[PDB]
Amino acid sequence: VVPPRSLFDRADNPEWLISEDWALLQAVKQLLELPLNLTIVSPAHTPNWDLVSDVVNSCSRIYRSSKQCRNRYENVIIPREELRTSQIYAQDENATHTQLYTSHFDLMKMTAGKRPKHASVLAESGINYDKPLPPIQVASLRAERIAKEKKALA
Amino acid sequence: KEPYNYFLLLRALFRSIGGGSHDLLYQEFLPLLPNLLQGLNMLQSGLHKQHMKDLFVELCLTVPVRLSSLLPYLPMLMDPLVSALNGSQTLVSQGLRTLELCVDNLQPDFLYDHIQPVRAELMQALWRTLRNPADSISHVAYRVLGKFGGSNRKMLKESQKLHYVVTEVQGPSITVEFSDCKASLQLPMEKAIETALDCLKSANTEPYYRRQAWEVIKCFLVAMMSLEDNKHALYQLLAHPNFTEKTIPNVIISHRYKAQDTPARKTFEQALTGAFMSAVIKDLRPSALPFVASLIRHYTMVAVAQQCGPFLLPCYQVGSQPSTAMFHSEENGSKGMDPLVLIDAIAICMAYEEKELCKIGEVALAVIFDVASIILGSKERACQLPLFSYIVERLCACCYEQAWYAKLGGVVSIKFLMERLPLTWVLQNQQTFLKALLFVMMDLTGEVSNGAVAMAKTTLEQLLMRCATPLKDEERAEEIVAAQEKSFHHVTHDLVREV
Amino acid sequence: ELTAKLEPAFLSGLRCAQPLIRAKFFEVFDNSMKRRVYERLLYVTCSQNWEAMGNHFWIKQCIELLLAVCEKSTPIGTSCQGAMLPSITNVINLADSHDRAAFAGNQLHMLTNRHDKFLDTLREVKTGALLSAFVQLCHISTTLAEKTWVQLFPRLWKILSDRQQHALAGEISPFLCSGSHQVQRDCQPSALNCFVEAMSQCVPPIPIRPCVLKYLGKTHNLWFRSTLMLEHQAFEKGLITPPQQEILDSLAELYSLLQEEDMWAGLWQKRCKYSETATAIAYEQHGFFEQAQESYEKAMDKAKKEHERSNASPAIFPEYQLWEDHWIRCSKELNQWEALTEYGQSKGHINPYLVLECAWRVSNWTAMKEALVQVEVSCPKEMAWKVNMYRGYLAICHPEEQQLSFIERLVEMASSLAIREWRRLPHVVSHVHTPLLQAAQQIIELQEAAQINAGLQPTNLGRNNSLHDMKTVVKTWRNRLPIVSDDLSHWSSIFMWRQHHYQAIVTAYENSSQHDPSSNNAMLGVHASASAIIQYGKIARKQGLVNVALDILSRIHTIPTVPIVDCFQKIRQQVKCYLQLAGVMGKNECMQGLEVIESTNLKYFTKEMTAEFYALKGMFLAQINKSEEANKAFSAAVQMHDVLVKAWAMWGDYLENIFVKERQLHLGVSAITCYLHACRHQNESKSRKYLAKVLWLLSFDDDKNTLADAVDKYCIGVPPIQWLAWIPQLLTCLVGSEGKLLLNLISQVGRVYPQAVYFPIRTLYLTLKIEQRERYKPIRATAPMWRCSRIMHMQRELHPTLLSSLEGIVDQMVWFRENWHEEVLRQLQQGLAKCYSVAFEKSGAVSDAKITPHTLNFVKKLVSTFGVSAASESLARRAQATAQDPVFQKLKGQFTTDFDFSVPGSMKLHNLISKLKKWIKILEAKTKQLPKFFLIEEKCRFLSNFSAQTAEVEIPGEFLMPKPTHYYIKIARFMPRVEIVQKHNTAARRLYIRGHNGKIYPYLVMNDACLTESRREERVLQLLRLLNPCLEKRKETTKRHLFFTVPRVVAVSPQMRLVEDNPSSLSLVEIYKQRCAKKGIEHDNPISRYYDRLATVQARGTQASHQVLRDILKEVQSNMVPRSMLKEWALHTFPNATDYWTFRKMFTIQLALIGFAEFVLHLNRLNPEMLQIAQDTGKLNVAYFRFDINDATGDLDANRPVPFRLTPNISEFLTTIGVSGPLTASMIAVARCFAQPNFKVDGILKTVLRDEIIAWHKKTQEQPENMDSQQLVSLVQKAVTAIMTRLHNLAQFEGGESKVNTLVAAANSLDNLCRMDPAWHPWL
Ligand SMILES: O=P(O)(O)O[C@H]1[C@@H](OP(=O)(O)O)[C@@H](OP(=O)(O)O)[C@@H](OP(=O)(O)O)[C@@H](OP(=O)(O)O)[C@@H]1OP(=O)(O)O
Repeated sequence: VVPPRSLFDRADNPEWLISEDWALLQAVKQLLELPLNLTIVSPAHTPNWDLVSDVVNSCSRIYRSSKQCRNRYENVIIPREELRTSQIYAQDENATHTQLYTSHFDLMKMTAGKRPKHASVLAESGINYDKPLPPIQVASLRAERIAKEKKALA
Repeated sequence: KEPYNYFLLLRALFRSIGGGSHDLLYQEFLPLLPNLLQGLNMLQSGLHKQHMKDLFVELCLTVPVRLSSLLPYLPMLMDPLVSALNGSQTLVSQGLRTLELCVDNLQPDFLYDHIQPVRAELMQALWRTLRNPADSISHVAYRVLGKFGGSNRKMLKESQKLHYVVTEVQGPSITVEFSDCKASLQLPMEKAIETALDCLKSANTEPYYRRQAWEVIKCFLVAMMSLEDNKHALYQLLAHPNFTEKTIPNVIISHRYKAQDTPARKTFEQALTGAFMSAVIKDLRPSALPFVASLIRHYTMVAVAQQCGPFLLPCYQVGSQPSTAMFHSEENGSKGMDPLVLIDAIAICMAYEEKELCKIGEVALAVIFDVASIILGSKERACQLPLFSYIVERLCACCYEQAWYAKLGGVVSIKFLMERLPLTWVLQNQQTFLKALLFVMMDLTGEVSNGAVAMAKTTLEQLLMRCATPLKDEERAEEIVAAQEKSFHHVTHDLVREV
Repeated sequence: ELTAKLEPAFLSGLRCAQPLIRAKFFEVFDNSMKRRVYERLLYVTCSQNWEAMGNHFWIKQCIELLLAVCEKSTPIGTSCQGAMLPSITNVINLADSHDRAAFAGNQLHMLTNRHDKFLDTLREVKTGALLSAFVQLCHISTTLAEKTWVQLFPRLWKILSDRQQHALAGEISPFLCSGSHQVQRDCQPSALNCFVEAMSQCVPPIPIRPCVLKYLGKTHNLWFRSTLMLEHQAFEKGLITPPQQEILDSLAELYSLLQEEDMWAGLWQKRCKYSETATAIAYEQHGFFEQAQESYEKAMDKAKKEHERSNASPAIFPEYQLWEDHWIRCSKELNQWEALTEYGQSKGHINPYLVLECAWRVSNWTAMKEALVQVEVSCPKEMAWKVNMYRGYLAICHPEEQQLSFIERLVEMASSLAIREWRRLPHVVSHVHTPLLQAAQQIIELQEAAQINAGLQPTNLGRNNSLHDMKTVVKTWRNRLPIVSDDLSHWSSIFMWRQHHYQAIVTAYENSSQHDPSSNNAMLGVHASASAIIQYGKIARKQGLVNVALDILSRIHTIPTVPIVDCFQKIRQQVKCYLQLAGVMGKNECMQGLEVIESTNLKYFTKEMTAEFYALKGMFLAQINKSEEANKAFSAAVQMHDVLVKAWAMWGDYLENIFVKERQLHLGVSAITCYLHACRHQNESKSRKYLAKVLWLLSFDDDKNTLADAVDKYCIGVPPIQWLAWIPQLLTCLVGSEGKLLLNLISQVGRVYPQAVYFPIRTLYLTLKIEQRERYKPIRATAPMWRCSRIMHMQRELHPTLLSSLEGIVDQMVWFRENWHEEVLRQLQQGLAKCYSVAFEKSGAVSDAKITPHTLNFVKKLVSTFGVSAASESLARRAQATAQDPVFQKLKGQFTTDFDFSVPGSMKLHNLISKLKKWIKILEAKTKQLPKFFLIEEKCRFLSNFSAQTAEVEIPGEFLMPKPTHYYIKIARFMPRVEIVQKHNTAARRLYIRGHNGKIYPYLVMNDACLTESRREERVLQLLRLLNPCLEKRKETTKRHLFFTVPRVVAVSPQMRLVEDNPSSLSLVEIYKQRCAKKGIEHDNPISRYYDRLATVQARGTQASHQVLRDILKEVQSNMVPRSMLKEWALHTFPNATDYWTFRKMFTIQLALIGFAEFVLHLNRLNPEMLQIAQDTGKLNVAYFRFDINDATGDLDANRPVPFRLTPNISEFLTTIGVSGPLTASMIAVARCFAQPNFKVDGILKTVLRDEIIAWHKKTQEQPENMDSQQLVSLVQKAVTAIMTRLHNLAQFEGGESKVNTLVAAANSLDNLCRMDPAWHPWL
């Protein structure tokens, strides 16, 4: 497929794991469809490092910013591809990332491992605790008190 | 007739006392506060023009009294608050100011209790307000939401409404041919016609885009009609003796039997309304008005040929009851768009907010009547068409419509029909007009009517005088006398019950 | 090079607001490429860099560029020939050949000439004019441009060739990935949003990588479109291969970003490889954060043990990331912030974001500064507002770097960033918006804290304005709280920030101590801190984190001195914590609570505090089964403070528990006294559960009406608002022997709430009159009739204008009655349903089954009566006038001819079914010709005249549940048009009532031939209304937005009731019938196929096996009813992805609640005609559920093959993720909520099923004598025990597994579906 001609055609604090570098390279190659040197093939397909940062952060051990992803690609992967990242990824056999998760599980396990006088006030009120009043009598006392309060108010 | 100045007078009075130091006026104003707020709430709840509603909302929110006095009347203020949040930028700012005052000064439980009726609409307005392009408005909304705390995200019992498509059939569309692909596509016009009608309705539109909207509407209207009529075949059809000798079928057309409008019919009605609006717009009138008149003639001729003459459709034939076949519908429908959609557009124009559109409706009705009179041979034969029964029902329906301007359009339609059409026809339909005018008078009781009630009263007096005026000795035919006696009986029966 | 450098200027020319410039620039642009669709699509996808357009919606230029290829000189036209206005002369073409062959003035000739000139002018109109004007309108309107591109791109795609389509898709894939679109990010809409929406419609589909879809969804406001596309791709791939892995990864990330916890949980439960992951997810999903944390730790231990054997594949790494992320989240919810700050500072594995979230809460401000620096170098864009807010935190609270001047600008920046994030979220507000809605409060509290700390400066300290501002902000914070659905982490944020400022106040006013010599300011700070701690502990307890709550409350003892109010609240919360723990542990926690109460030094506490303490002690002793000491404690509590509602309520509960067993009536009287004294207040929501107990206790009354005497004596002082919800139960008691003593109560309620009582009493009185007329087929009125008449007479005396208005309204409702066509159609449909029920009863013997005597009598009544105060007389006169119609006579005659049961072969059930179907079709044809609306003026003069000046009449149903305030909606108008609609398989009139607020309320006027069934339906509706408040009060239910949708139903007469309509509502059978009508097949065909297959198998002298039923269902699904009917309907009805998502989610949760109610409350089966679907919201309501009481024994059965409707079309629409995640989780949450002991759902069930059992006794077994008290009590207890058994079975959640999963599997299982009634539609 050849794009049609237009009027404008001129006639890092945590270390990067091999899985992160591999995701970065594969995002740039597959999604952006850009070459190693990011030379523009189609004018509309300008590099999008936000998408690459999103792809890398799907499996990264820490948030990688778009600027960090661009800097890493240009300063490591281009010189490395010019052992290749694919060869290092194949030889690692996921050992480093497995050991990372083992270490995290160990830290989480470490954190998990590191984990009478009452009658006096009734007698002052006038309540014989040992001779309960049934609810009918208490309701009658409430009614009498309310009636006396109403009479006092009147 | 013109109540706008009374509300401007209230706004000026409120802005005067709003200086705060006028405590004596605050004290004097407090007894007015219950009835005033009730009346203003009823007004803002109604259907009005946009400036009138903005004024009502502002008056509701800017009553010149301290918030502590508003406490018993706070429920009246909630619906104007929601309206303000959904209004213009100044109204949104005023509503946000009032809401922030209420949040800052009142206890959260009391305020939450009073918001609860509006609360679904209030919270949806607040959420929408976050998307307002004005940074001040959105920031104030975010601050108010934060001040509400957890109350902003509490479950709404009245959930957010979803836009659902009820119709399976595709709307009307234009055919575009791509010769390079050797294929044709259909380009859909419903949204285009809606946008064109919105452009012609708005006063802010540039004349260039008004012209573009008129062109879209005209081209759509031309595409959706057959154009296969031939001069000689048309004259041969319309000169048939059945159109001037045979009795017009006594068939009634009523929208009571119309199902919900198809997308095609709705798009037709919108396009015809846009055509009338172009006919009234001064920059578009020189081209739109002749086109609109001739299109009305076309639709009237289609209706006349279908409704009577040698080849009347089976649903118009003698002894046929009103049915759905008279209208374009999804299930039974008419064969093609029915010509009655013109009457719906005329009714829309008559009921429109801007009353200047009423004139083009009267012109359209006059054109229909003249064409029918020419084809059928007489005015009396013309008014016997079922199309005129549809005209009576569709125009009187506007009187039942809630808005005062729709009612007034109905009154104006009744006045025009009673003035132009023959007396026998006016006597046959006098009771319908009487009921419509009485409903206009009843329904606007206690509301702001911009002269609609007075116009209805004048229209009723003129109708009664015309129908009651005793016939001269030369005019005393048996049919007209019998019709007048029956109409007078029915009208006096209705009037005596109203006593 | 100049033309390359001036590209932004050229693109400015294309988007210029001046049309002449834009036209010239487009003319240059149009000629720059060939006039071919494929080349121009390739141009817009590959050659044009759209970045220089800026924020312009450059889709407008795409529309303009592609439409230019269309032919312009072709005459305008359409394919929509059915929508075109026909020619004038088209009547000739429609006529027959004879009339056309027979067919073969000056003004008219002039008219036709001018019209020919006009039509000639129109024939010259070309497509190009419309195309150009269309393009201009697309320039002016962005909505039109977006709609046109979404409609147009699929059509252009269809006319491409396969090679062109493949090339264009391969070029489109990197186009969406292009960086140029990043400028669109904050556009509304994004041009790329519209482009992606257009692509999704393309057939054949354009493949897009899942990660690209997720990025577009989160970046360009494509959230739900991307989610639905990923769901579709997942279902296409069968939900593993790396492509399936990345699809599920992207879908899970989208669910997590959308805060769709249930969808994400279901996806991972299916996906997970470790059972510990599924167990932890199930635990965490329902708030069991401690168990979820333990499960994640066990999973991590298993994974580590497996790592020593072999390395881990990259397929399992998302599961490990899930474990880490959710373990951190669980630690956040369990208030373990110190450990999280330590965990985030671990060497080699530092997590600066976690430290930044955690360090400030434990006053580790050095770690906060370090984490802020690390985050600021490299932060996600969505987290920017939180970074600004934490910078403000450091600026206020850091011991050395205090800078209060920065807070205003930091708050403004945080608010701006939060608003920016808000605009990138979906327009429909959902769970995704909750973090920003919490951020709003967080930011304003940051600003208020800045004000407080400005007040504490040495210059301002002690000044009156500073003290006033401090007090105001403290009070505002006190009242402004989060909600129970909020995660405990957000409560922690709010309270710990406030705690920092309260401690600042305390330190400032303790160190100075010059002003305020009484330390009132320091005491104000200490009291605020203690109150915040107690509130935090209380919220932790309410969410089930009882150990966390006890740990939080223990920090009060750290404070040197605390006010006695806060100490009382702390002890009270500890006691409630131990009560909650004892609910599952038992004796030991009660002993611990008793020890806490005993250690309390009462002498400082007030009388009310002592009374509350003794009430708590009584509760504990009641649970210990120390009845005597519990009674002592309750007596002392009530004597201490005789107004303490809780003391009365708990003493009543204890006495009722003793009364139920021992049954001495004096205990019943004591319990009723306690309950009634607890209700003596206006807070109706609290008292509702006590009056239910009072009403239930009246079932134990003796012949002397002792309990009713106690109710009559003590009920004085109980406001009538308490009784509004109970009014049906009050009328049920009124009809009984106890109505003599309860007449005063109902009379008072009617005096205060006349409209609430009037319609139920009117309906009951007329029902009693009908029953009396049936019994003596004038008659002296019975005692219940006399009591009803007394109540109505008292209401007419006190409220004559109101009751005259209500009677006028009801008298008008007679005109709403249906015409005879509709009545006969309704009766035919009802008889057909009954015939289907009998046919399934007689399924054993198809082709031999005969009609029952009931159906025989029904058809005899139909043929005998073929459909056919002044208002009633005029209606009867109109009815008689209709009989004159000869067509009606002919239809009656031929109807009687077809339904003559003397002819041979007519008594067979299936012949009757066929005849019913034929006549239903005939009357449906005749019904469609009827008018669809009528005007109220035509007959309803009172309704037309009615206004607010007539009476203050509330809109119907306002008193079904007492509204918390007096904001009742009053009736201002009846809208002049009443519509006629087909709903509930009956012809119903829709009345529109305009309210004083101006809103239009639709109501359906309904005619019911059966009184008892309507009463039972209203009974179930009342139960649902009573249950709804419980869902509002628990987490897990509030966060899932769970609520029963109960439309207002008000009975105005035995035969007529007013229902609250949603005009946008369809029933599932209506959707199915619409699909069949579009397909052209009859909707009853599957039932006919089922019975034909059964007859065919039975004719071979054998019964149909389970395999035969399975084969029948499979045949129906393959041929007649595909699984995708409801899904395709939803896809057509909601083309917007957000609308589809919201509808589907609401449908899922509402169906979860409906199925739960159907199973637990033994209701009748949910037929698809009963299930009303609200298109505008997705809310579901059932019309109408009834209790499935066995007529022979009166106990609940509901032992159907499926527990609820989870039929394959519903399952397909919900999707497997929607069934597993949100449906199951919602059912579990509802079950756990209703099983909470504090709600006392059993009492409400008892008081509703008491009315149900009384109705059953009247219907089957029978001042009429009451039924036996023992029989009534036993039947009600058995039914409530069955309901509570099912409830507790679903509520049990031990081990992370629930019986709800098995219940859902049984509902979906085809083995159970094939055993159901075909009229149930086990295929729909
Ligand atoms: O969480 P619970 O222990 O069940 O009790 C709470 C709440 O208690 P707290 O404020 O201590 O958490 C209140 O109980 P009281 O303070 O009245 O004893 C009361 O809310 P009010 O403050 O409005 O009274 C409400 O009970 P109700 O539903 O009867 O209002 C509610 O209990 P629920 O959890 O059942 O809602």
